[PDB]
Amino acid sequence: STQYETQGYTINNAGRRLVVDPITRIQGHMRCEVNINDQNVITNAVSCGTMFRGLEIILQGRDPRDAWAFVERICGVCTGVHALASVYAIEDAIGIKVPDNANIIRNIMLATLWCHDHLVHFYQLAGMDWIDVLDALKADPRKTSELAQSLSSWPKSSPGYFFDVQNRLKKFVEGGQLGIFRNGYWGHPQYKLPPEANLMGFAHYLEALDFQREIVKIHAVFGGKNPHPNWIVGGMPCAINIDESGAVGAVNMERLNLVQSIITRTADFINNVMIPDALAIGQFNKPWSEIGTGLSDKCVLSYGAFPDIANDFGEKSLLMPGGAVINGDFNNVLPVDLVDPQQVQEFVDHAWYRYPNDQVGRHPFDGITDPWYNPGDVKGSDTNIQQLNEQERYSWIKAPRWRGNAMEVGPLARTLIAYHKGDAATVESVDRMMSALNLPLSGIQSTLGRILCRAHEAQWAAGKLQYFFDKLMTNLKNGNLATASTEKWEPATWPTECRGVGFTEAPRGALGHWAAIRDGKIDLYQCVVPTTWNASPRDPKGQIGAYEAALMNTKMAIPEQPLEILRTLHSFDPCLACSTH
Amino acid sequence: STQYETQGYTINNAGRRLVVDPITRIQGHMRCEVNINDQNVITNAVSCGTMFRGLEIILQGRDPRDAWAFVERICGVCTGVHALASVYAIEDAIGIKVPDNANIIRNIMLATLWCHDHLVHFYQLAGMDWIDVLDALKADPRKTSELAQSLSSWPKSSPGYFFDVQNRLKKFVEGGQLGIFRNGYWGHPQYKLPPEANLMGFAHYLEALDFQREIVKIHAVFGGKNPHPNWIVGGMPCAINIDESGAVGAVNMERLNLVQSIITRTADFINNVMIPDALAIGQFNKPWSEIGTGLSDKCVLSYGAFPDIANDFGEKSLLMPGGAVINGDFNNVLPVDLVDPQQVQEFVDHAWYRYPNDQVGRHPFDGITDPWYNPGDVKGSDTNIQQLNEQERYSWIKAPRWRGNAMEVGPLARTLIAYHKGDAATVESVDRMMSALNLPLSGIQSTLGRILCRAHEAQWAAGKLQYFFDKLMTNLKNGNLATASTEKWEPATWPTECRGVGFTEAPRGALGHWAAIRDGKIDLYQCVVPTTWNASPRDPKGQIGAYEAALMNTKMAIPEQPLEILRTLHSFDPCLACSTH
Amino acid sequence: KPRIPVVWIHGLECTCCTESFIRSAHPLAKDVILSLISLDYDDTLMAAAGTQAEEVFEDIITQYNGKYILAVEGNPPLGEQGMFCISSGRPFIEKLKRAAAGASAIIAWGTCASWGCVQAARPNPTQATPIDKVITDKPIIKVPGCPPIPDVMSAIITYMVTFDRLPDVDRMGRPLMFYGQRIHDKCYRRAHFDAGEFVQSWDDDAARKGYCLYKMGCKGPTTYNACSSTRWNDGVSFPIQSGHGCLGCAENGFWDRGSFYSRVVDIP
Amino acid sequence: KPRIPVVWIHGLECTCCTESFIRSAHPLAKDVILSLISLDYDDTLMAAAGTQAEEVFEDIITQYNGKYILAVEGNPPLGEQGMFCISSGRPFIEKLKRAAAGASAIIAWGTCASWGCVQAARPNPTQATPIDKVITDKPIIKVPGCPPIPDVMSAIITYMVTFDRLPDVDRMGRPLMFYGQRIHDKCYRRAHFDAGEFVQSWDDDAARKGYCLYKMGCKGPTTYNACSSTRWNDGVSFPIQSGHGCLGCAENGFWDRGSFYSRVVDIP
Ligand code: SF4
Ligand code: SF4
Ligand code: SF3
Ligand code: SF3
Ligand code: F3S
Ligand code: F3S
Ligand SMILES: [Cl-]
Ligand SMILES: [Cl-]
Ligand SMILES: [Cl-]
Ligand SMILES: [Cl-]
Ligand SMILES: [Cl-]
Ligand SMILES: [Cl-]
Ligand SMILES: [Mg+2]
Ligand SMILES: [Mg+2]
Repeated sequence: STQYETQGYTINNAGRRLVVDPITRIQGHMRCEVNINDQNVITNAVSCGTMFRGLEIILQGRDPRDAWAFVERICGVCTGVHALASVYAIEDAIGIKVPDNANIIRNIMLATLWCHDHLVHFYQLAGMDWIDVLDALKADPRKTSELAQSLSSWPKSSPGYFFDVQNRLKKFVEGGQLGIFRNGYWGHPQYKLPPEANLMGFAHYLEALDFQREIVKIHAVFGGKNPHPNWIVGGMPCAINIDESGAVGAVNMERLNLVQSIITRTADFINNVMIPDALAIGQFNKPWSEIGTGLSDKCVLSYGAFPDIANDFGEKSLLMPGGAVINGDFNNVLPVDLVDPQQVQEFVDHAWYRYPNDQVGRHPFDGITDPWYNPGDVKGSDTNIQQLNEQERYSWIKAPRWRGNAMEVGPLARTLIAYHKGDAATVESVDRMMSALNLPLSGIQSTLGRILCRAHEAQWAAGKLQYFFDKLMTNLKNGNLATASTEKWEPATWPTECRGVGFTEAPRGALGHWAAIRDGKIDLYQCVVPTTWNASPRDPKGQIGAYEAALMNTKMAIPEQPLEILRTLHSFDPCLACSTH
Repeated sequence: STQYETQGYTINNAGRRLVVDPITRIQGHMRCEVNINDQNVITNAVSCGTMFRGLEIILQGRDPRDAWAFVERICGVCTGVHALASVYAIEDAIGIKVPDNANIIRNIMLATLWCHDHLVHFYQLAGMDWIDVLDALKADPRKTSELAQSLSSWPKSSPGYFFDVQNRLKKFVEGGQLGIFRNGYWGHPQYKLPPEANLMGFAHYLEALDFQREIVKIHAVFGGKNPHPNWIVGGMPCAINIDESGAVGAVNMERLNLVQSIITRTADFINNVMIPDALAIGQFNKPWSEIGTGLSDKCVLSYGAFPDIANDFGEKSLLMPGGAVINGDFNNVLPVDLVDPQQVQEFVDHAWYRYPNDQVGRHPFDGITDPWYNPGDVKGSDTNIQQLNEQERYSWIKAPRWRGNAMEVGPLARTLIAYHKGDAATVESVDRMMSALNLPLSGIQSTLGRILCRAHEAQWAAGKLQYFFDKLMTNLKNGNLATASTEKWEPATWPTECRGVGFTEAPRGALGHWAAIRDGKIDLYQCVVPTTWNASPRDPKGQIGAYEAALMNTKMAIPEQPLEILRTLHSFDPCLACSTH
Repeated sequence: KPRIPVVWIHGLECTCCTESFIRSAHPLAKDVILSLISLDYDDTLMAAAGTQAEEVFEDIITQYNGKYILAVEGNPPLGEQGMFCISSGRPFIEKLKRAAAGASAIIAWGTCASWGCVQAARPNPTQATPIDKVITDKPIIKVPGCPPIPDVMSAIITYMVTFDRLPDVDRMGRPLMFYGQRIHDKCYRRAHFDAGEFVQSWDDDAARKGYCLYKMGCKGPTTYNACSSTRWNDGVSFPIQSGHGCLGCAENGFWDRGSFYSRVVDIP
Repeated sequence: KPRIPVVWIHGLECTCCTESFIRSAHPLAKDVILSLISLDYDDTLMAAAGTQAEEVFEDIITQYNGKYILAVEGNPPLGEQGMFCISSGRPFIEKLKRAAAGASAIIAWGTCASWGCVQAARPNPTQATPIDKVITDKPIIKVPGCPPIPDVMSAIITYMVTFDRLPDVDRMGRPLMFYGQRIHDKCYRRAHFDAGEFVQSWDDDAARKGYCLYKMGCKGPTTYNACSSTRWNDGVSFPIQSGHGCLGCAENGFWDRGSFYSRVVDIP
C-alpha cells in the first residue's frame, strides 16, 4: 500500500477495498473502487470505464458528410449532441456557413436535448438516491397534498391522486415482484425525506417518465425521429414551406404549431415540477452542500454553446459562456482555444491505449486511439478483475487535461464560469437560490450543488427554446426560409487537406470533435467528451479527475451499501458510452 | 286567443308572447315562443325547427351502399350514428349478416360517440346555464381547491391551478372582449352555485374542451377520421392484421394499443370530472328536480341499442334495453315494433309538409317528404315572422307519435325504461344517485334528472367501451379476424324489391332509418330522429311534444331573460339538423 | 393588445366544421378562443340567446365595422324565399349579407360554405348555394372538406394572425399550403397503385396488407386536400389508412360524381 | 396475477434502444413496467448497484429458471478476451451466456443486438458480434432499427403478453407484423418517385414540396421497417417526412453499404 499527495488530497490505498461494479442508473458501463480508513472515510477512489467501441477508428475513411450519423451513435441518452459537434467540425474544416434558420433550429435541437436529458436524469437516474420509494407507502395522502401545494402551483396535487399513486405502489410491491426497486438501499440512514415528500417525489417520478416522451417531439419535427435525429452538413434537411403549394411536404404552420405546443408544456413541467422538487431536495439534505466538492472549487471548464449569431462561435455570439478557471482562482476566467496544442491534451499512462510515449499528452489533432487491454496485476486474471491496479492502467477512458490541469465539466462548472464572468441572469439566480436555502455561495460547489445547477439549467433551456422559436418565426415573417447551404456540398469543392473543430456544451459538459479531411475522406477523427473529463483516470503526475476527487474524503455510513458513492457519482450524470466512444 | 286541455296541461295563448330566436348552445336552428301569464308562468310553449335540407329526397335513386355517407351528414355532433343506422337498415333490407368483429367495432364507435357527445354537451352546451362564469372571478382559490378535493379524486385541484384559471379569465375579460360570455345572464337569481363552485365548473369546462379531442381518436383508428368516420354495408372497412406481413397496412397491435389508451383516459375523465360535477349541480339546484317534468312521467320510448349477439336485434341481445311506457304506467313496459304500421307514425298537420290527408299519421315505410312552407296567419309576414301561428303550420319538424301517443326520448327515457325492466346496474346506479341527493326517485323525472341521466350514461358507455374492446381482443386471440361480409356486396345479388329498418339509441334518443330498395336503387328512405320526437309540433288532437310539455308551467324570474327556458331546452340536448334532416 | 374580432355564422349545415375546429390539437381551440382571436359571435358556443344574442351580433358588426373576419359554416338556401333556414324570423341569407357587408374578409369553412355539400346534391331541394355565389364583393378563402382537417383549420387561423394577411390561394380560392396537392400525390399506398396491387373486395388478403383502394372507388386521384400528409385527429389516421377509399369530400360536387364505390374514370 | 419476469442486459451499446422503449405512447412505459411485465433487472433504471444488483441478477435467473424473458440491448465484443465490455470484473459475454441459459426466449432489441450496428462497422475494432452468433440454442426475436420505433417495441411486448406467444417472424427472425414490408412500399413520397420528381440538392424547390429523396441517398427501397406507416414519436414524423433519406438503419450492415448520400444501386 502507498500514499501520495495531489491537489490537496492524500491518496492512500491502505484499508478495506470496496468495489461497486456495475454502477447502475447511469448510461453504459462503469466500475468504481475505493479504499476506506478505520473511520469509514474514503481515502482512495478509482474511476474505471468498462466499455469501448472505437468510433474514432470506425470514422476513418468515411465521407465527411456521413460522419454526424456515425458519431451520433456514441450515445442515445445525449442523442443529437455528437451530430451537432460533427456538423460544426466538418463545416469548420471545409469553410461552410449555414443559413440563419439552420443555426436557430440546431440551437432548438440542443435546448430540447438539455430539457429532456436533465429531466430524465433528475427523476429516473438520480432520484432514487434521494427519495426512499418504499417509505412512500407510509405517507399520509392529505399531508402529501398539503406539502405539494405549499411548494408549487402544479395542478396535480389532490389527496385522492396521491392516495391512488400510493395504492398503485402497494399493489405493485404486494406480490414480491418489486422490479426496479428490488434490493435497494431503502431505510439507509442518509434517506432524510419525510414519508409525504417521498410520496410526492415518487408521484413526480411517474409523471416525468410519462411526460419526457413529449419533449422529444420537437426533434421528430425537425430531425425525423428521436432517439437519433437526422442532420446535414450545410444546415438541416427540414425544408420550410409556409405559404406555397406543397407545404404538406415540408415544415409548415401546422408543424410549427406542434413545436410551440410542446415548448409551452415543457417549460410548464420543468418550472412547476422539477424546479420545486430540486429545491426541496436541497432543503431536506443541506449537509450534502458540504460533500463531493472535488475539483469544483479548484478547476472548471466550459467551451460555451448556443451561438446566437450564425456561424460566429465567439464570445459575443455564445449564449452559454465558455472559459476555464484553475488553481481556485475564480477572479481570472481564462480563454479556451481548442486548436492550441498546449491546452487540451489526453494522457493514457493509466488507460488501456498505446502511445509511442505514454508520459506525454496528445492534443486531439495528434490523437491516437490504439486499444491495449493491459490491466497488469488485478488480484485475479485478465478476465477476472477482482481489484484494478490504479498504479498501472485501469480504464478505457483517456485522461484529458487543460494546460496540464485536471478539470470538472458540466452544469456546475458552467454555472461557476457564467457567474464569475458576471453574467447577470446567472448571478441573480444563484444568489436567490443559495439565499432560499440559507447557505453560503460555496455550498454550490458540492454534490447538492451539481443537482441544483442541473435543474436550473433545465429551466434556462426551456426559456431559450421559446427565444429560439421566436427568432425562427421572425425570420419566416421576413420571408427568410433558407435551411441549407449547398455551395460546398460536392467533394470537388473542398480543400484537398483541411481540418476543423466542432464544440458545444452537451448536457454533461464540454464536448469537442477534431476532424481532419484529406482527399474527400476522414483522415482523423478524435472526440473528447464531457464524461471523458469527469471520469478521467490519473495522469503521469498522479493527478486525479473530477469523480475521484469528489469521492475523496467522503464518509460512508454502511460500507457494504454504497449510497454516498452513488449520490456523488450520479450528481455528475455519468455517460460512459460517451466517455469511451 | 284560445285555450284547450291536453295531457293534463291547459294550453293558453292569451297574455304576453316571448320569442327566443336563435336558441344558442344547441346544434342547428331553433325558435321557441311561449306565452306567460301575469304571474310570469308559462301557459303556452311552441317548438319550431327553423332549418330543412331534405336528405330523404336527396337519397332517392342512390346506391344503397352509399347511403351511410350521405346520412352521416345529417349531423356532425351526433356524427356516426346515422351511418350506423343506415348500414343496419340496408343490411336488414338485403339480408346481410356481418362478422362478429364488425359488430363489436360498431358498438365501440357508438359508445365512443356517447362518451364524446355527452361530455361536450354537459360543459360546452348546457354548462353555462348552471355555472355563472363571471362569478368565478370572486372565488377564493384555496376554497375552490377544498371543494374540488371533497368531491373527487381528480388530480387537478391545487389552489395554484384554480388561481391560474381565475387569472386567465381575468385577463380575458380585462380588454372588454368578453366573446362567448358577452351579454350573458350572469347574476340572474337562478344561478345558485357559490363562487368557488363556479370557478371549479369553469376550470372543468376548459379541461373538457381540451380533453374531448382525445376521445374521438378511437373513431379515427376504426373509421379514418372524426367528424364523419367511414363505414361499409357488410361490416367495417378497417381490416385487421395482428401477426402477418403487411400489418403496417391494417389495424394491428399498435393501433389497438392506442384505442386501449384512449378508453382508459376517457373513463377516468368521465368518472372523476363529469360525474362529480353533475352531482354538484344536483346538490346546489334541487328545486330543478321538480321543474321540466313534461312527458317524462307519462310517455317514454327507447328502441334499444348495442346488440351484443351479432345480427340479433332482440331483447336478449341489446345491452341498452328498448320499450315504451304510456299513460304513466311504468309497470307496463311495452315492446316496440318498427315495422308495425300502427306504432310509429308521423303527422304534419302542424308542420311545413304536404300529405294527402294531414289529419292522419304515416308510418315511415309510407312516409312522404314534400316540403311546403306555409306559415299562414303569422304576426308579420312569411319572410319576417314576429309570431308563429301554432294553430296552423309552424315547423320544419314532423310530429312522430307511438300508437298515437306523444313520447319523450333520450337519456332520461332510457334510464326509466331500463330501471322499470329491472336492469340491475341501472337500478343500482339510479338508486345510489338519488340517495346521494336525498331525493325521491320521481326527482329524476325533471330537467335536473335529464342532466343527471346524461352523465350517468357517459359513465355507462365508458365502461361498455372496455367491455367491447375486451370482446374484440378475445376474438383475435381465437384467430377470428373477419371484419366484412361481401357475399351480397354486388347489386346483382340483392332482392329486386326489399325493405329494411335500422335502429339504435343515439345520444339524444331513439333513432330509426326505414329504407326500401328496388332495382338496385333507393326507392324510399325515411328517417325519424330523436330530436324529431322531442321537439315535435302538435298533432291533429292538439297533443304537445316533449319540449312544449316540459316548458309548460315554468316560472320565469325575469321574462326578458329566458334562462329557465334555456335550462329546460338544453337539458334535452336539442339537435335541430337531426330533427329536420 | 386587443384580439381580432371574428363573427362565426351558421347556415344550412350539420355543424361538422365547428366540431372539427374544436378538435384542434395545436393550438388547442381553447387557446385560439382565449388568446389568438376574439370569437365575438357564434350560436353554438355563446351564452346569450334570442334578443341578447341578436344585440351582440348588432353591437359587434357596428363597433367593429370593416375590421372583423366573418367565418361562415353551412350555406344559404334560395328556395321558399330563403325560409328553409330561418334566423330571428327572417331568411338566413339576410343575416349572411348583413354580416358580409361589414367584414374585412370571409372564411368559407368546409364543403358547405365552399361548394354546397350534401344539401346541394341532386336534386337540391332547398336550392342551397355556396357563399361565393351570393357574396361577390369580398375576399373569400375556401377551406373545403366535410369537414376540413382540425389542425388545417387552426393552422390557417394561426397563419393569418401571425403573418397578418390572408393565405395565398389557388384559382379556386383554396389555401395553397394545404390544398396545392392531391391526396393521391402523397398517399402511402401509392407503391401499391403503381404496382397494380389492389383491394378487390373488403377484408380480402390485399386489404389486410394495406393495398391500394382504387378499385374500391378511392377518389384520391382527383381530390385536393392534406389528409395523406397531415392526417386526422393529431396524426392518428385518415380515410385510406383505415381502409376506405377517399370519397372526394373536399371537391366541388363530390356527392354527384357517381357512386363512392365506382372507380375514378379519367385519372389526371 | 404475477407478471412475466424480464431480465434486460446491456452489452456494447449507446442506450438508444432503452431510450426508445421509454418513449412509448401506448402503452406508456410506466404501465408496461407497472402492469404488464416484471422488469426485474435493468442496469439503466434499477435502484440496486454493485453487489446488490448482482444479487438481484443471480436470484432472478435462479428463481425463474426457464420462465423469464431475456431482453438484450447492445452486443458482446469477442476482442481482448471479451474485455472490451466488462461486467462485474468479467467479460460481458459470460453474463450474456448465463442469462441466456435460463431464458425461455430472447428479444434482441435494435440493430446492435440483431446485427452489430455501429461498433461492428468497418473495421470492427472490438469484434462486436450480434446475439444470434453467440447464443444458438434459444428462440431469438430480432427487433432491428437504430433504435426501433418506440411504439413497435411496446406493441411487440403487448403482443407477447396478450397472446402468450412469440410473434411470427421472417427468415431473419424479424416480426412480420412490423418488418414484413419495405419503407419504400408504404412511403408517402412514392408518387414522386414513380413520377421522377426528386430532390436534387438540399432546400431546393423540390425539397420544399416534399419530393422523393432517392437521389439524395434514401435507402427506403432496401429497408424493412414500419417508419413510413406507424411513424415515430406517436405519429409525429419519420426521417423521410422531415426531409432526410432513410439511412437503412434496420438493415444488417447498413453502415458499410456506401455513403448515406449515394443512391441505392439495384432497387428491388
Ligand atoms: S387510389 Fe387512393 S389508396 Fe390508391 S394510391 Fe391513390 S389515393 Fe392512395
Ligand atoms: S426512395 Fe425514399 S423518399 Fe423516395 S419514395 Fe422510396 S422510401 Fe420514399
Ligand atoms: Fe361541415 S357543416 Fe357538415 S355537411 Fe359537409 S361541410 Fe357541411
Ligand atoms: Fe440501440 S443501442 Fe444505440 S447503437 Fe444502433 S441499435 Fe445500438
Ligand atoms: S374523403 Fe375527405 S377527409 Fe380527406 S381522404 Fe378524402 S378528402
Ligand atoms: S433510417 Fe431507420 S428509422 Fe426508419 S426511415 Fe430508415 S429505417
Ligand atoms: Cl348564425
Ligand atoms: Cl359540393
Ligand atoms: Cl387534426
Ligand atoms: Cl447488463
Ligand atoms: Cl449492422
Ligand atoms: Cl413511437
Ligand atoms: Mg477520444
Ligand atoms: Mg324524417
